[PDB]
Amino acid sequence: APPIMGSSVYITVELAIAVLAILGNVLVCWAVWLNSNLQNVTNYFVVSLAAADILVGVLAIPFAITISTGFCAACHGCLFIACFVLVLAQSSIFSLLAIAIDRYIAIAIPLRYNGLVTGTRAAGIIAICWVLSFAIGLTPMLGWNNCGQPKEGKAHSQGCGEGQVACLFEDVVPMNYMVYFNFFACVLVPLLLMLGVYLRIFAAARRQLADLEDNWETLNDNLKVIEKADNAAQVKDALTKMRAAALDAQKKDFRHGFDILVGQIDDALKLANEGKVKEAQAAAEQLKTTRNAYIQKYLERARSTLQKEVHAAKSAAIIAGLFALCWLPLHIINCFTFFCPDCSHAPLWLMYLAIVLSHTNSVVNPFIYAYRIREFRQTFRKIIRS
Ligand SMILES: CC(C)CCC[C@@H](C)[C@H]1CC[C@H]2[C@@H]3CC=C4C[C@@H](O)CC[C@]4(C)[C@H]3CC[C@]12C
Ligand SMILES: CC(C)CCC[C@@H](C)[C@H]1CC[C@H]2[C@@H]3CC=C4C[C@@H](O)CC[C@]4(C)[C@H]3CC[C@]12C
Ligand SMILES: CC(C)CCC[C@@H](C)[C@H]1CC[C@H]2[C@@H]3CC=C4C[C@@H](O)CC[C@]4(C)[C@H]3CC[C@]12C
Ligand SMILES: CCn1c(=O)c2c(nc(/C=C/c3ccc(OC)c(OC)c3)n2C)n(CC)c1=O
Ligand SMILES: CCCCCCCC/C=C/CCCCCCCC(=O)O
Ligand SMILES: CCCCCCCC/C=C\CCCCCCCC(=O)O
Ligand code: NA
Repeated sequence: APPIMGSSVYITVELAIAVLAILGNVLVCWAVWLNSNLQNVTNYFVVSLAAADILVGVLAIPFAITISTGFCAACHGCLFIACFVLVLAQSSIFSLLAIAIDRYIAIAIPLRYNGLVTGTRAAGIIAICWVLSFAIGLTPMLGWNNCGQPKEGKAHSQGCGEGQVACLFEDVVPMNYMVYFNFFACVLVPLLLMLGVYLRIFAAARRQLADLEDNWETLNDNLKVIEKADNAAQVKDALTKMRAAALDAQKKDFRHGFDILVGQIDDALKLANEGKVKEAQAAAEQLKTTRNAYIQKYLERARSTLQKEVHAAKSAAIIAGLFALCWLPLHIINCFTFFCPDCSHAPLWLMYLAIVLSHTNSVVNPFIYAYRIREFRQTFRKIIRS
C-alpha cells in the first residue's frame, strides 16, 4: 500500500498527542505559577518535567514526523533531529530521580529538609541536569554516529545530493549507543535507582508508623502496670520507662502537652522513690487526662502527616512507573534489533506504535496530578472555569 496512507495515520496520531501534551503541561506550569500552595521544591522538578513534555509536543514530535519521511539531509543535521528527543527523555529521568530523592529526604530527615532542600539549590540542580541532558542526548553528535558510513545506495535512490543521507533514525544513530549507553546506562540504571529510593521511602514510612503505634501502646501498657503494681519499685520501673519514651517522642499545644506529660511523670516518680505507692499511682492516673487531651491529638496528626507522605510518594512513583511503561517497549525493540541480528526487524507498524506510546508519556502526568493531588485538581478547575 502507498506509504503515505500508513504515514498519514502515524502523523495524525502524533499531532493529536502533541496537542494534548502541550495543553496539559502548560496547565501544570500555569497552576504552579498561580498557586502559592504549589510553589515548593518538589514542584519545581514537576515544572521541569512539564517543560520537557511541552517540548516533546513542540519539537520532538515534529522532529519524529520529519525523520519518518527519510528526507534528504546533511547527516549531522539529521542526527540533531534524531537525538533531540533523547535530551528531553534524559531531562525527564533526572527530574523523576530528583522528585524521588526529595521525597526521601522529606520522610527520612524532615527536621533538616527545609534547610537542606531550598528553591535556589533546586533551580541550580535543574540547570545542571538540563546541561547534562544535552550532553548525554547529543553524544552521537560528538562522533558516536553512523555519518562516517552513509548508506549511499539509499541516498542515490532518493536523489539526495552530495554529502546527504536519507534521514532515518536507525541509519544515523548507532544501536550500540541506543542500547548500552542510552538504555542500560542512562535509563535503566536511573530507573532502578528510583525503584530503590521508593522502596526506602515506603519502608521508612512503614517503620515510622509502626513506631508511633508502639509508643502509644507502650504508654498505655505501662499505665496498666502502674495501676496493678503492688510496690513502689514496680511503679518506679514503669515510670522510668515512660519518661524515656516521652522525651523520645518530644524530639505549642503539643509542647505544652509533652511538658505536662513529663512533669506528671516526674511528680509520680518522686512519690514512687519515696515509697508512696498509692500516692504515686494516683499521680500516674493524672496522665490519662494529658494523654486524652494532648498526646492522642499529636499521634493522630503525626499519623495523618505520614499517611499524606505515603500518598504523595505513591503519586510520584506512579509517574515514574508510567514513564517506564511508555518507554520500555521502544527500548526493548532496540534490544531485539541490536542483540538478535538473526531475528527479522520489528515491523514498521510496531515501530510506529512504540514511538507513539513513548510520546503518550508526555500526555499522562497532568492527569495523574488531577486525579491524585487535590491542590492541583482544584487549581486546574479554577483555571478552566475562569
Ligand atoms: C528555538 C527553536 C524553536 C529552534 C528550532 C530550530 C530547528 C527546527 C532547526 C535547528 C537545526 C536545524 C537542522 C540543521 C541542519 C539540517 C540539515 C539540512 O540538510 C536539512 C535540515 C536540517 C535537518 C535542519 C532542520 C531544522 C533544524 C532542526
Ligand atoms: C510491560 C511492557 C514494558 C512489555 C512490552 C514488551 C514488548 C515490547 C515485546 C514483547 C514481545 C516482543 C516481540 C517478540 C518477537 C519479535 C520478533 C522479532 O523478529 C523482532 C522483535 C519482536 C517483534 C519483539 C518486539 C518486542 C516485543 C513486542
Ligand atoms: C524491565 C527491566 C528489568 C529491563 C528490561 C529487560 C530487558 C533489558 C530484557 C527483557 C527481555 C530481553 C530480550 C529477550 C530476548 C532476546 C532475544 C535474544 O536473541 C537476544 C537478547 C534479547 C533481545 C533480550 C535482550 C534483553 C531484554 C530486552
Ligand atoms: C527513543 C528514541 N527513538 C528510537 O529509539 C527510535 C525512533 N525511531 C526509531 C525507528 C524508526 C524506524 C525504523 C525502521 C523504519 O523503516 C524500516 C522506519 O521508517 C520510518 C522507522 N527508533 C529505533 N525514535 C523516533 C524518532 C525515537 O525517538
Ligand atoms: C557526557 C556526560 C559527562 C559529563 C561530565 C562533566 C562533569 C560535570 C560536572 C558536574 C557539575 C556538578 C556541580 C558543578 C557546579 C558547582 C556547584 C557550586 O558552585 O556550588
Ligand atoms: C502542535 C504540533 C505542531 C506541529 C507544527 C509543524 C507541523 C508539521 C510537522 C513537521 C513537518 C515535517 C515536514 C516533513 C519533512 C519534509 C518531507 C520531505 O521532504 O520528504
Ligand atoms: Na517526559
